[PDB]
Amino acid sequence: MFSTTTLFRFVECTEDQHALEILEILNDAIINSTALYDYKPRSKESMAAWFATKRQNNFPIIGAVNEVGQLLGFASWGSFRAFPAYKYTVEHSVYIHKDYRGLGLSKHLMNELIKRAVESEVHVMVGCIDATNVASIQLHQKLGFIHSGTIQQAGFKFGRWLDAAFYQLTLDTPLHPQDD
Amino acid sequence: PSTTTLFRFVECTEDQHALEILEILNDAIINSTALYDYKPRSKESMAAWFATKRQNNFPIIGAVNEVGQLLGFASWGSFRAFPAYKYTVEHSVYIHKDYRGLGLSKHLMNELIKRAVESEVHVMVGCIDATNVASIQLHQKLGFIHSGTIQQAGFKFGRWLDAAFYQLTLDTPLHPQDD
Amino acid sequence: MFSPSTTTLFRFVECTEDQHALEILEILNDAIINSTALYDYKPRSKESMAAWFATKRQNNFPIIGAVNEVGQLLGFASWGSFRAFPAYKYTVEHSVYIHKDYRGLGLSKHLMNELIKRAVESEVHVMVGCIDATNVASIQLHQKLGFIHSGTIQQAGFKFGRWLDAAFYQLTLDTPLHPQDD
Amino acid sequence: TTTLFRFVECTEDQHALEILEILNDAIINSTALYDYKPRSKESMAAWFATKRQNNFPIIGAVNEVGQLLGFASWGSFRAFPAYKYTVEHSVYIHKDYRGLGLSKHLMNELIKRAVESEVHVMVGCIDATNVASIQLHQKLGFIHSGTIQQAGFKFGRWLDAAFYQLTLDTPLHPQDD
Amino acid sequence: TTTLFRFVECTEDQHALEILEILNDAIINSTALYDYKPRSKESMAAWFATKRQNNFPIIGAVNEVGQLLGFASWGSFRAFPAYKYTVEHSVYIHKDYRGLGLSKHLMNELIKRAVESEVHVMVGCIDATNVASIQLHQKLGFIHSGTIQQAGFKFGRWLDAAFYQLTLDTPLHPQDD
Amino acid sequence: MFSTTLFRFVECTEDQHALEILEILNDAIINSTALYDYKPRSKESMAAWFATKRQNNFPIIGAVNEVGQLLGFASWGSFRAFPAYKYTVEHSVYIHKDYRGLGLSKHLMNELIKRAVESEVHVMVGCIDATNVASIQLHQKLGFIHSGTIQQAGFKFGRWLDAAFYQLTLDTPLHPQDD
Ligand code: NA
Ligand code: NA
Repeated sequence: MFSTTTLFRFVECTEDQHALEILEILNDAIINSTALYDYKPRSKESMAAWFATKRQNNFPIIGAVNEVGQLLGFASWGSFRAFPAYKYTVEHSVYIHKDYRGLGLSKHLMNELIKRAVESEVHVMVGCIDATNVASIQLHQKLGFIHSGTIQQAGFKFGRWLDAAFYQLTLDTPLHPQDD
Repeated sequence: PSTTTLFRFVECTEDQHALEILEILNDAIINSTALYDYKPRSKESMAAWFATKRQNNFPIIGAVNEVGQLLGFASWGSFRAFPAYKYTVEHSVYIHKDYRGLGLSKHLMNELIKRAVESEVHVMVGCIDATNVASIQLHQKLGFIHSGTIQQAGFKFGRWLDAAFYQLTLDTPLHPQDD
Repeated sequence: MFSPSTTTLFRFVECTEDQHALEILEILNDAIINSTALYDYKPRSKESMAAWFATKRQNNFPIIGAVNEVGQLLGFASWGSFRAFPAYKYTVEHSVYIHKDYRGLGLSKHLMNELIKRAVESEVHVMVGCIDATNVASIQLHQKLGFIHSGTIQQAGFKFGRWLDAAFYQLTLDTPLHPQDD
Repeated sequence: TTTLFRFVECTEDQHALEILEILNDAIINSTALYDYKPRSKESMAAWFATKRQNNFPIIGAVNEVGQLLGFASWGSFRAFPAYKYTVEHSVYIHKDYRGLGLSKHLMNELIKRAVESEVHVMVGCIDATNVASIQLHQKLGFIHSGTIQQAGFKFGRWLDAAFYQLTLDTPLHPQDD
Repeated sequence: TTTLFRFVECTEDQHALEILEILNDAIINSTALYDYKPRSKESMAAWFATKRQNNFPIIGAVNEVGQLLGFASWGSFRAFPAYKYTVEHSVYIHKDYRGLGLSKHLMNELIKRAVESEVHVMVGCIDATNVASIQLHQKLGFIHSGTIQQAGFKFGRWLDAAFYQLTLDTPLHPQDD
Repeated sequence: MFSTTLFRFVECTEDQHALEILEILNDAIINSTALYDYKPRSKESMAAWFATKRQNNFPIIGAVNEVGQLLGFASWGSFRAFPAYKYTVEHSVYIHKDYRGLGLSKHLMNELIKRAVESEVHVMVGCIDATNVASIQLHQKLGFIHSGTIQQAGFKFGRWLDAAFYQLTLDTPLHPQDD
């Protein structure tokens, strides 16, 4: 032969179904990581706006759930820079539940988001990563992201300066890009 | 040269400069990649622009001639909208089309950098079209470092644009603190 | 539009002894040697220029300079006592010198405009300029700024082997609002 | 009654006192001096010193007793080398002796001294409202060069400083320094 | 050539107006008095009354005709019983009779009155820059006790109040009160 | 630690301290060359003394112990009574007989000098028996300079006394003027 077995299935996350689990995941990230550039845990109210922005913008929120429907992680994107000519560029994020790490869920979610990007005629995906976060950088390089550069000491967290490394993936889409 | 042109620094205000500023931005938008807008700004749109700067104490430093004509201005705003980026600003300088090539950009940047030191900013970031030799050379002269470039991040005038990020790290703040 | 070939860009600065003594010294001596604009015969020393700075500091006399994009002193304007007696407290005598390479560009007028603004803030009542009566360009400049011819002391000066007429031009300000004896 | 006048060459030791009293009266009572406050016995020392260092003359008129009825003097008009042939003069007559024509006699003496001292222009500075001194100067050959209006402020009012000038035939051979 | 004078004992009835004129002149024109504003006949009544009721002398110098040329007096230096043998003196000379040696004559006579009156110390308080008065006091044997720098303010400036003292052989038998 | 005399400053008033002050003063009159009176002062006279202080707004700073007893006071008055002495005061400080050599004079002097600065005083003058080395040293530590000494100006206990004058010149007033 060759404990337990866990299912992961991709779903479109909805405010009704996952607001609470998503808030929980984001807050762990806020508290114990240089991932999110928040200090204070987000509120229930804040989460409501988060969903509304993704809805208005048709930003995907792709979740991975187990057999019980418990959210194991999600991946999403939003605007990278809020100016009109950045229309074909998004910034992605992926967050895994503190109980389901080191199983490769980040990679599987990222691949599903990359497929969705191609489908949505995205040209560039940008990831902003703490420059010391070796594991995340490595995951992004495995997916074909390339180091675009690093803004030194752009962030301040846990009482110290942090470097924001940017990693980008350029897709064959859109075939026919146009000005607004 | 037969002429003199005076410049002196003033704080730009809405009631005083909204129109001159609007005309400068619209020119930048229609004619160049200095703004990643496609379509000109409305006078209405310029009300929130000013309001946002007032309520964040973002400075707007202008250069005016002997007559008080706005020759150009420089400002900054949020670089990335998350609390931990609170010491990083994104700045821009725009020079009126009749006064380009005189070194105003540099003088306005030097004043904006002094204000940045005074406002406890840690990093100023300029986002430039990576083919804009003049702007790049301005930032290099000023001591900026090329942090990186997002290739084909923008699209305007029917082509892919590379967004370059140039940064200047200051000695301030002496006492950063989480919020 | 404009260009570095069609226009000199310049800004105002407050002249200091540390930053501007040498340039100021060179501008003065040029005027001393080549014109009737200063009533000296021999060039001024560096030492003499140090006292000059001292007088203006002690008295809160402004020294307003014009500087090109590159940092070169294009010229300066200043004032001092007109006559050395207490009841002349509200009267100053001003002067403006333009660097030899930058004459004819309207620098004098800019500096004068800025100096006059400073006078209004300093509660000056009268600014007096003392000009060689043959100096058409300087007179015209003073007239365009609203100075009026107060009179002329004929053959008051002697330079380059000839008698010079000293014309006086004055500008009367609305300040001070509350003039008082000492 | 009678009264003798006789020209002398004033000095600190002999006249500082009588000169101080005349000046102080002029200061408190008129616009002939643009001082607000009386002068010292101290302040007077420098006044004489400057005269001596530059050989500026001080011509007094004294009577039988030997008392100073008045005096006339000159000094620098403008402190730059190119004004070396221009002096500024003043004449002060004691208050009891005014209206006798003393200033006229003192001035005429000072003019003669100026011719002898290679002076080219004597400038008198005068309150533009002082009809009498204006007329005296006109009688003596001075012309109204000009007036700086409201150049002074004293007794709560603006003063007009008038400049009257007398151009001499001397020096025959002026020369730059 | 000399000007004859004689000493009189001044009184309010006889000399008030002449003394007021001399003081007011000193007040307006100099620092010999630390008053700003002139005095009046009414101001004087109390001045004379204070000297009468304390038997402070007022010594006058009077010309051949009987006109007051100057006067000297003393009063309390500091108002505490322990200072009973110390007086502060002053001498004022009419403005037309200065430089004749009068303040010296008057001081000498005052000094003699002080001996006769059992005074032990005479103090003169003078502007530390009044050279002539400093010299008069030195000639008389006064020594410079010291100076209160910037003790006064007049004519828009700080004044130094110098204290000159002369110590006498009297009183032979001083006694606490 | 401590088991010491502990005290506070009060603004003395005729009502509260007339009695204690008159007693402090009489002790000094009788036993020292510090006050230049021969005889004890009357209670009637004290009322007049206070009146003057009130009339002129001359300070009377007091030092009181826990119980509430007056341990000493400092004050000032006219130095010489002529208008042009308007910016000069003569100060005095007396310490109760049982509390001397404890530093009260220094504390009271510091407090008085503060008051002089708030009051636009230019010169404080102290008149001291020239043999009073202790007081002179105290005044010197506070920045007083010896202005001079009038020999045998005083008479007390059957002997001639030298009166020393010490002055402290202040930066105030900023804009002095003739009356
Ligand atoms: Na951009
Ligand atoms: Na004058």
